Amino acid sequence: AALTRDPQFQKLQQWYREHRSELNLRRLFDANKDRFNHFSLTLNTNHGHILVDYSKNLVTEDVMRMLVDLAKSRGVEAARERMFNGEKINYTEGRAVLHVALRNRSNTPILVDGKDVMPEVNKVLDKMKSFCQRVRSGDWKGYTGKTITDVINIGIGGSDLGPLMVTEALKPYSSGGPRVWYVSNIDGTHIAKTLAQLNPESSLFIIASKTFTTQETITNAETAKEWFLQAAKDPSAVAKHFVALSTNTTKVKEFGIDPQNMFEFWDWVGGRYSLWSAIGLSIALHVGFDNFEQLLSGAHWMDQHFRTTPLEKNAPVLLALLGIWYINCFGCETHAMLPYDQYLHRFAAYFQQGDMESNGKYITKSGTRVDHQTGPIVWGEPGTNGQHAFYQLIHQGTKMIPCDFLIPVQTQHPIRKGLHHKILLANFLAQTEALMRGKSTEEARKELQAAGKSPEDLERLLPHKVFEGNRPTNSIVFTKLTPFMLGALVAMYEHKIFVQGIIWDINSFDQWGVELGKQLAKKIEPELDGSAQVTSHDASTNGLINFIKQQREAR
Amino acid sequence: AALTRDPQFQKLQQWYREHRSELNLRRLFDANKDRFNHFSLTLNTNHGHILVDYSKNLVTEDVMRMLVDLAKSRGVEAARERMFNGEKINYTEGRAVLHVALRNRSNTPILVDGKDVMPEVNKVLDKMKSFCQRVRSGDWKGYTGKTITDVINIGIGGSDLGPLMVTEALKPYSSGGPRVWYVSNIDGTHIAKTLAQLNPESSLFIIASKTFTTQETITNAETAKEWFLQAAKDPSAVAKHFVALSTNTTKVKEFGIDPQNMFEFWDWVGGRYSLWSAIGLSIALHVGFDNFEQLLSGAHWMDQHFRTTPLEKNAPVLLALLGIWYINCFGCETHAMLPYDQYLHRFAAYFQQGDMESNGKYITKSGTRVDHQTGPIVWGEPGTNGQHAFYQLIHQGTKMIPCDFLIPVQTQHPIRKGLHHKILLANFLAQTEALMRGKSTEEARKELQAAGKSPEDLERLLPHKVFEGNRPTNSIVFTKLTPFMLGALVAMYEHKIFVQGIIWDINSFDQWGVELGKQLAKKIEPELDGSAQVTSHDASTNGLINFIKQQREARV
Repeated sequence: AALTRDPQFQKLQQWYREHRSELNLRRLFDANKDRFNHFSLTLNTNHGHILVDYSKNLVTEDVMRMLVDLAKSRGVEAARERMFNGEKINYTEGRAVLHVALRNRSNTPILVDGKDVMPEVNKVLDKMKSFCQRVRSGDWKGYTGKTITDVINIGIGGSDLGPLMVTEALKPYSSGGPRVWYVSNIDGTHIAKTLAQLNPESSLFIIASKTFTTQETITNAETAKEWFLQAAKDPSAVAKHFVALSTNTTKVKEFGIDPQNMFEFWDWVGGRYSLWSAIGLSIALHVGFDNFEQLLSGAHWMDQHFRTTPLEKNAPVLLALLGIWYINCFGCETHAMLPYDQYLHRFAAYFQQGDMESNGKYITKSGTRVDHQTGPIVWGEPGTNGQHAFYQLIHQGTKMIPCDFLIPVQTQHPIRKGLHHKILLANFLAQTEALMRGKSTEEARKELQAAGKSPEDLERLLPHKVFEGNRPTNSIVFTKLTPFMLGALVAMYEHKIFVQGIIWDINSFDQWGVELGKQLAKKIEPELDGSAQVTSHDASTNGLINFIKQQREAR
Repeated sequence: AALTRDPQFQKLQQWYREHRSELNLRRLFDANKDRFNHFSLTLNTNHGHILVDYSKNLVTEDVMRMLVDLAKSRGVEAARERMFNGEKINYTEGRAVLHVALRNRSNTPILVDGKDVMPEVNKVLDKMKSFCQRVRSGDWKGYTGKTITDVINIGIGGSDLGPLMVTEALKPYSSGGPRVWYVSNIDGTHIAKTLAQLNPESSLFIIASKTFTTQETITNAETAKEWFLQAAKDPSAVAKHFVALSTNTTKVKEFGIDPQNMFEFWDWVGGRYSLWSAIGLSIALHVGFDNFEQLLSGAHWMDQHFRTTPLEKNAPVLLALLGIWYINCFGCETHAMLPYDQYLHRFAAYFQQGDMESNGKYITKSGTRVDHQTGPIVWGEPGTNGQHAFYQLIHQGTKMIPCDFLIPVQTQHPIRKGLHHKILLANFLAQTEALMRGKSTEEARKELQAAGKSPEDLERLLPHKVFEGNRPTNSIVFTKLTPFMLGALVAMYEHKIFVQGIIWDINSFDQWGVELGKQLAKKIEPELDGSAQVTSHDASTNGLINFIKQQREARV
């Protein structure tokens, strides 16, 4: 595979083999009072600052130089320029990759097949702006003349997670917007418990699907339409309550949707990179189009940082390189994302798709199987909740787990004269400090002596109180979680994922790994009907089906 | 460490090194038509069946025999008896471990320090039952005479995740109950956005904390009380709107809650095993005490299954042992929990605490450091949501990831004549089938040719379309997700976690690993006040603090 043959990767591996044991964070900070200055970035966006503090990582200046040289050798800059120039870097599908065009606020031309995409991007943005104004102002009325109070996004995967994450994160910016709901699961619970809380006269459904043929989304859409028509009766009323994020005019019109309420996007918009497109309509309806434009502007700011900053000071690049170090040298399977912000409670889940569906790959550009690890398992929960759930294992288990800790300096809810946010910040800071410093046997012994423990009780408890430390983290601190700053943060991680994929020589922008499950599910569906025993699969699948059929009519 | 020195563990390791390359699931199923019958367990709880199908695991009869021999050699059954008998198996804290007493519907005595705990367990349950009836019927009035419409649980960790997971999972059973809200984060967003939606006249706050000193919970509770008194003014109205769940009668009274409003629990109830106790009050208020009693009864059934079933047929033991195989022989860091049930959307998050805080440990009972892996990282989202987020990596990444797939046969919402649930079931079945079978080069090439790909295009795309398969799963299928069945399933995983901890020789029931972060936060808190530079820590902590102080003033 390309990475394993790269001379700069081999140099990194040799250094790791020879020097792993000198990487102790306590000793590194004790020997370099300037370590924070050397291993951190501060970004002024003009709409808030971002501090990316990567100094609590198991790195030295030589490691960082070797990592930057790996990015150079692996062609990160040339690949970045191909993306931004509209070249077909999604090579298995033969497609451009242009989520950066969706937020290209400068309107500099970006050509695909010799034709600028920016007029089409802006035409859809203009359509979104108009529609948002009409819905939010009460100009758009339902079939009985009432204004829209609830917007229901129906979609799966990329059509769901991004809009949900963003409307959750930007909830304070939604005064004057309708409530938003997200239905994604095919499990009938999801639509059924949603519809039970809604009034058909005042509900607007957004059906998010390029093809308008996606099974789960279209089944949910058909269930919603049947519920709506049970109240409204008139098929012509559907066009007041259903819009589409799609390009299938024929199917959208067949569904009962006015084709002037189809909001288009393009094949170079990957679903897991799509919240910046028409797929973000529910964001713009909830927080307003002006705030949606701020979100796009933040992403655009970070796109420029990624383009113009030397690799050695380029935030997405450094985040990516640190991840390569832990994955391909230390062997860490996972990466935890730990935002100390309840509004960001769905941020880790969003990057589960963005990161894992992008880089959970094993075939390289040349068709050759990787002989190294690729993308990690991403997971996490907001702090301080996660601190009371699973940090026991991060501190005192047997796993090395790189963690990104994120927090805004300024809270959206400065209640109690700032007391809650003060405590939140103190925990944010203390947890990374604790992971780095640990607590030695001698330190824990002193504490036990002071508590008045007998010699026997002390020796018995002492090892359990030791924290080995040396557990690395990134801390990402930003002035305030505004629409613009959220866009910059999401884009930062998008480009991190991109850089990692280039280094691994995989395609971050396809997803062939989803096909086999879809094919097998289509074969099983018809076999579940009827009482006949199924014998057409392996013995486990058959046994499971036959148990399902037996238990179907158990009271 | 004990596990590493165990001869049965060594035999398991030796077999793995010699035979690992022969474990291919296609070939195993092709060679043994009875594989599903030999590698599955059916339980009839009398309140639904549970099929634990472990046949899509990289195991043979000999592996399972060696694993059961390991459980015997590590003393699993004797340790189980110590737990059920009230012995102080939480040995670093000198405590009994008796969540099984909280749901002991049989009322057989369980002694701690020579006294049966069941009378006090049942006294608190009776108090819960009477309180729930009064609140739900409207007999309990707020300070202006109105009935309670909203119950707000304030707690974090073990005082939050269980009650939240269960009330989410049992939402169909909450007709006639008040709305429930969970406030847990110290982040002021959490309480602020909740209080903005509530009327003080009709809201009941439940302050849940084992010691009643958790900083987050008491701060949130004080903020709620301040908001409530801004409307009510009169301090005696607090007794109509605030109750406590705790072990610390003194700290609850110091907070100013009426002693008759305290629902007690005990030191031998771990927080992450506490939903079965007074901590479950918000469950009982939302779905009714009768449904809470069914939840307890389900757990009690599974406790008895775990206690009375020979190891080779014992569901939590087998799940535990399959996990040991993947963790200590294959080296898998993680365990994915994938319920195909939207109501179970917080089940994996609950077992992040239950599993990782229990078994994320590194010191053994003798004080020796482990020289082997312990607890895995648990993660997951419900199907089919997770399927469209991260299954790409499970199918075609570079990681081996044991997955538990769970589903009820019968849906709570059989809409469209069962169409949605038919599709959900088909995906549940197809995903584990796909993970097992994969798709070979030869098979993928045939598909590309039939689709009419040119030779150039076929050869370019072909490797990307291959699925290596051999990815193991458990499938756990149960009749319906009722209160009883949820109780049984949660207890099953509690006992899995217990068995693994005994095998690893660690204490599943302490949590000394949370102390250092708490101590360091208490030191940083006063340093954040005022404008002075901080220089007292390592350079990173100092630099982060100083950036916070700089940007605290910034006008965006």
